[PDB]
Amino acid sequence: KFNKQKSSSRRKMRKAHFTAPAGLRRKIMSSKLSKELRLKYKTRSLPVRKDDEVLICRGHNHGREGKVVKINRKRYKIYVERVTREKVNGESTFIGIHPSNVVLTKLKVDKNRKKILDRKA
Amino acid sequence: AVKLGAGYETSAESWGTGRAVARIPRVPGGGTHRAGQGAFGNMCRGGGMFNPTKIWRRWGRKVNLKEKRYAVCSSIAASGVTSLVLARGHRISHLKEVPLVVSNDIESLSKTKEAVNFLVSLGLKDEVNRLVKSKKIRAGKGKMRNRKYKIRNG
Amino acid sequence: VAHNNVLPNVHLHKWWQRHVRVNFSKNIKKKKRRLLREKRRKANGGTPIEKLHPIVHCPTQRYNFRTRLGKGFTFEELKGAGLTPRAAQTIGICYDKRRKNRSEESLTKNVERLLKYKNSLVMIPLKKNKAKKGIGGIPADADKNTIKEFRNKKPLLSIFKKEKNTKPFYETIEVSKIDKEFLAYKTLRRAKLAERRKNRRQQKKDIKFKS
Amino acid sequence: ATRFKKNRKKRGHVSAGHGRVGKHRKHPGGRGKAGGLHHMRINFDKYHPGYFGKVGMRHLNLLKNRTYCPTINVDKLWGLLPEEKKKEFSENKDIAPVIDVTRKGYFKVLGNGKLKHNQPIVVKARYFSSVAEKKIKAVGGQCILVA
RNA sequence: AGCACAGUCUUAACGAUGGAUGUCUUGGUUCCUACAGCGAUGAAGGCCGCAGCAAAAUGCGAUACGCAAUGAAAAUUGCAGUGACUGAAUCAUCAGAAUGCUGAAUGUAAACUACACCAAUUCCCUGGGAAUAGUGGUACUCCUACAGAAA
RNA sequence: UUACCGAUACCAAGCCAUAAAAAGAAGAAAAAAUUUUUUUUUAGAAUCUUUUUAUGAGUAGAAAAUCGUGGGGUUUGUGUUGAAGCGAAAUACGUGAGUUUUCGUGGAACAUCUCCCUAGUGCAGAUCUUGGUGGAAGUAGCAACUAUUCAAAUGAGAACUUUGAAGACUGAAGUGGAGAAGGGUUUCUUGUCAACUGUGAUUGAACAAGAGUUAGCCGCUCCUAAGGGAUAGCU
RNA sequence: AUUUCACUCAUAUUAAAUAAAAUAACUCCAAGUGGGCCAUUUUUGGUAAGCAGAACUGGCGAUGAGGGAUGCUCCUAACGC
RNA sequence: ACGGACCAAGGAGUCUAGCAAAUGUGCAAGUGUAUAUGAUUCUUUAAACAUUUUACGCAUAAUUAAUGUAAUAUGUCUAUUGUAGAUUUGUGCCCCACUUUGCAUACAAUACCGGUAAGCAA
RNA sequence: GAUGUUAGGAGGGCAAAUCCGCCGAAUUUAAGCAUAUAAUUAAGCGGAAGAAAAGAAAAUAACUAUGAUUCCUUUAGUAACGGCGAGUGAACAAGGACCAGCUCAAACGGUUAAUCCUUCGUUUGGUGCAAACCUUUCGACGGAAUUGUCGUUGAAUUAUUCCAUGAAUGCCUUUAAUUUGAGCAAAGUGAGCAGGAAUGCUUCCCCAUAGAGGGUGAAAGGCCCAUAGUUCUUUUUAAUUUAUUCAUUGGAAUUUUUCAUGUCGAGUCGUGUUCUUUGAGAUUGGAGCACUAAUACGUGUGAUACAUUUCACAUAAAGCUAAAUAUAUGUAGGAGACCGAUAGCAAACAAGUACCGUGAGGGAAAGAUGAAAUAGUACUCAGGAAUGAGCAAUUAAAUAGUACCUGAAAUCGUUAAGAUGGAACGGAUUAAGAGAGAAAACAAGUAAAGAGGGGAAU
Repeated sequence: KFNKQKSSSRRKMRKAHFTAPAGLRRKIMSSKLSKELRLKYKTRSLPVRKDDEVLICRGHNHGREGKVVKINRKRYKIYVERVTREKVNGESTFIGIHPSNVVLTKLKVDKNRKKILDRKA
Repeated sequence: AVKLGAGYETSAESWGTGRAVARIPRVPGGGTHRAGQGAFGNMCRGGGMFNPTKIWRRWGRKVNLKEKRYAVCSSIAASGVTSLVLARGHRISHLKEVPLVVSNDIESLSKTKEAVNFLVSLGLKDEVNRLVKSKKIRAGKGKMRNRKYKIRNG
Repeated sequence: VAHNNVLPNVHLHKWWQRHVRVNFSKNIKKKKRRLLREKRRKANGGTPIEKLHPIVHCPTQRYNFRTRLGKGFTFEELKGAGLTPRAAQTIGICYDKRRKNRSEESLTKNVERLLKYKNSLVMIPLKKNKAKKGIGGIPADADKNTIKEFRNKKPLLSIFKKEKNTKPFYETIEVSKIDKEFLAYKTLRRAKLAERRKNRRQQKKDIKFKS
Repeated sequence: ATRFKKNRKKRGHVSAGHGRVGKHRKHPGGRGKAGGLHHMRINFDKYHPGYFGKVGMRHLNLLKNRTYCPTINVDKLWGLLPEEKKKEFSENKDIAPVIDVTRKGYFKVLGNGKLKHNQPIVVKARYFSSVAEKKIKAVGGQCILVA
């Protein structure tokens, strides 16, 4: 608002959102975390990753849970283990859920995550 | 304003007597749909408007300073009569006096929660309600020109 | 043309759209130069950014009575103030070598103005708390405590500004003290009639003085 | 302001208010002041008589500051000083106002009007009119020449 | 199981053709602000190439849709394969490295991948082994110093 | 000599508008039931209200009052329980531009007449511009180069693909070989028919995937001509 | 000749008649127009012309309605529903 | 007589400069704050706000080619004179005739200012 | 002089919106047209910067005078120019923005070129990991230069303060500003309805120094990015830790006695003539040719040619200079009472692309399924195949099936109804049919039963 350096123009930031590079799309991938995680980590929202576990609270499957299996920042979508949808041809695929429609409940650690959690701390 | 050379940036060929076609200029050449088409003009496709908009239009106006202070005084006086402010659109049926004045402690504290609380306690709960639910997307073409919402004044 | 109208003379017969310009950026540049001068004044270190100018009469007969800021004081004005110009440019004093003081009133109206400006000088040390007496008529320098106690008051800009001149239009005299017999119109006519021969006389006077 | 224009009220009238036989041609009588002395001569003689020709010498460069001379009449002399000053001047016969019109911006004093009878006024003006002098001296004042 | 004459014209319902209307907009336009050159240390521009499957556009230059380094930080995926379980997958930054033939083009030419001359050159270990028809330089004008011949 | 017919003119009346005029800044009427209820109204907006009289063609032209459109402030609203738009319509309103509703379609926005501001603001034409579509019309026409026929194969399908037979032509200055400019893969093999091959087509110079051009002796490269560019100068 | 004082010439139908005579008078700004034609009467040139050129008035233009079968100009008559 | 086969969309008195008239608005012998200036104004803010006790524009005076000259005239804070004329005052709170005032304006009469003639002219 | 395949360097070309020179029209206006106007413009040639150019009076004024240039308001559509026709048209003063002034030419050092450059090695300390870069001066050599560089802007003679140092000692702290990059950043994913899916409607809570925007299956302050607000980091720039000494070495600047009244831009100014330019007019500037000066007591201006002569100002013919100023170019940001795919740039897209012309050049058309194709049509039947159909199939929807949002009109098909003797439509008036219609086009109230909704009464 008061910062005239950056713009509030509809097209100017719609272009930014739709052509953002993968690094900025990763930050856009952020989603709210549950109450227990909020108390535990003192934060409010983290980006998601492939070995993460999440609860969706919006859409046709607003009650299901499950760990995510794969994400891709081109379509701005994430996929959890047990939201498989049958296709016309006769095979199972994954429904895309926008990260804004889900809340996390668990997170994992690795040689990268052991430092991302220290960063967030 | 429109670009200065809008529509008129091509060749002026108007071979139009004996060709059994209108005397309007046509673009020259061949191999394209553009060749032979009606060139720049008031009525032609891609021919530029008849009076292109110019940046030297009288955008602003000179208002006499005396005019302006007269108008400011008149509006201040009009703000001090209950009927005029009621008719303008403010719901003030619950406030006591129309030239409303508050003590200088209004400036002291800086939480908008307590600001709206002071407003409702003074008796403008319905007014702030009108303000909060007057927010909605505006009609027409303006909402994609960074002019989305339309808000009632309070 | 038709009807009763002023005959047009609109000098608009050439390619004028190329020359038309509109000052959309008027207040923008006013702001930009405001901040430019504020930044300059903030950065220079408390010294005023204005420079003192002489208060001098306007030329011609249209503006005989008015006075305005001029381009620098004269060499004799600076000498009367006790400053060489070549060292008085240092204290924010404008100087020009083109003006000449043609009247004692012009001299004496700028001398005390220069003295008033000199009465406010506060010199600064250069060599890390090694204040000195100064050179070239510049006033003396002050030490640590002095600069620490003067560097934070209100600066004076009225002297820098054009000198307000109050001239008593409303004034009166005793009725018995009037020269009732004067003939102003006859005096003007006589002077205009006799202008040529007085020019003759001055011509012959100076021809005599050439000897 | 377009909706208030006269052309808008005759959108479907074909001729746009410019006649059906005469039509609206572009410059049917010439451009500018073309027809002076030839076919717009009647208009020129009826509305701008002395247009053609030239009279008088040439002032090669004017320098209007030389001849600049704002004027004031005698009947306005009592108007410059304020009402309180005028009141305190009119009552006492031993004191007379001295007005320097060059301060107000006037250089010559003309004698149009009427001066208040038997109030002396001293006037300091760069130039003076003969009848202005005569009125001032008759009323009992005196004219001061200044430069 | 049978019945309507046909054609032409009109009306209504549903369709066909067509792409108007309305609603959309990573586009344009105008104004304001700020910074401002590039090139023989080879510019702009033009060719020619470069991906596993690769035409164009975009990007890049034989290190060729990208190398190194720095920040973020694990995917590329159409299949393939590639990766950590962070200099590794991908973005962003981009200072190091590299930057084909040309082009002011500048050894001579040009609808030539032609022809010269001078150092034959370059790499390897820190005096011995190879590739080689294979690497650099050589325009015109001018400036400052140098040289050896002249009247 | 009578009667009759016969105007948007004339006469009487009603209504609209224009002009003018007369006047104007707050109290109960009736009906239906049966004292009591019910029914309607009970008014006062000055460019306004009531009433009265006269008048009413109109090109060029001029004015006023209205009706719409994009956008902007103010006010206050409609939208997924379907907005805009669109087709048909309405015991609908106006005198009329138009306004408002119904049904269907539509699937995401829309209006503000409270008042005002703003303009790229209203189409039947301009041999208007762009795009789309007609009657003409299954019509004109598919006419140079003498000429084709039988049988078979392939194929879903054969007058115009292939094979064999026949009859013929180019015919010594050839639809024959090599030719250069120009073209640039049209060349070859295999496969294939959405479009093209103005008829058909399984063919093809079309489409698709691969492949194909080998020089000391053939040419360029070398020389010089008509000539071109450049150097020295000189303008 | 001017001015001032007297008197007074219908002014209660109006210094003759009649008059939807103030729908007047004046000023400003401005559009269109500035090719005309026809009819009666008069008339010039011409053999004459639906010819050329003029005067008065009225029409057509700019205007329909009833009639003259028909007709831009003739007769009646001009126009809100 | 010319344009028009049909339909959809687009399609033409506008913008700026300068002048006048008309009307509205504000102030008024003044009026306009020009460029600029300051301000804890500074998404909105490129607009609003303000101008330490003679800038200029137009008007307030005209006339003459021009040196230049420049509007009753000091008898008096009654401010030129007529004929009509709006309004006001009474006498015979509303009809009438007489005086009382005399807006605007029209038609004139006068003076006075600039210029030109004519007379005089130190 | 020539020459270098000598050593070290530069110029060339691209790019132009603003800027600096040259060259240079015509269309047009004058209602014709020739001077004039267009225009000192368009086109052409050349040359730089972030600004350029102009700039320090051979100025203006005539006044109580001003004091480089540039730009803004005004002078002013004025003075003036002009078939005095059409038209053209300054300057001074004034109010402001900005404001910095300077050095070459002669004097003197001749009891010492006191100057300048090249090359080759050493060191004086430093911020960078590094690469590099800022500073460092002992020199030596080679030259250039007296056909003139530097010192000096007078010199010597008295009276005061500065400017550097080498070395050692102690010292790199702390506030404001400005600025880049980084992080942190409140409140609901509560019922319920209708939903394919809320961000919608009711209803219950809040946060706001955040109710700017964008995204999320529909309209979100409380779902996400973020936006308010803050915390570090970065460049410098105002204030701010620390001076002490030893030392002679030099220089400078301010003020008293004398000289000497010096120097001061030559084929230049100026004049004549011709052309051009200008408002400049018995010539405003420039240019060509001819003639060709004076020496400060001069000559140059003072807007009418000339002679004689006063006054005022300035001191040409050499040069540098930041500011305020302009930017239809490029790049990067931010906005709008702008356009919403025949509009807006020619180009919302694979656009200066496809394509056309030998060439210079000319130059388009073309956006939209769906929330999600990580839902793009599976299966069966008939067909050679295209395709069509389904009792089958994704979706909320397939008459959203890729010529895919909506889907007008022109034009055409089907079905139904009606009319039909060389036009068809139409105006006015009904009549017959076929559609749709109850809001005036009858029935308020009354008593009962059945479902509800409210208001008052505790």
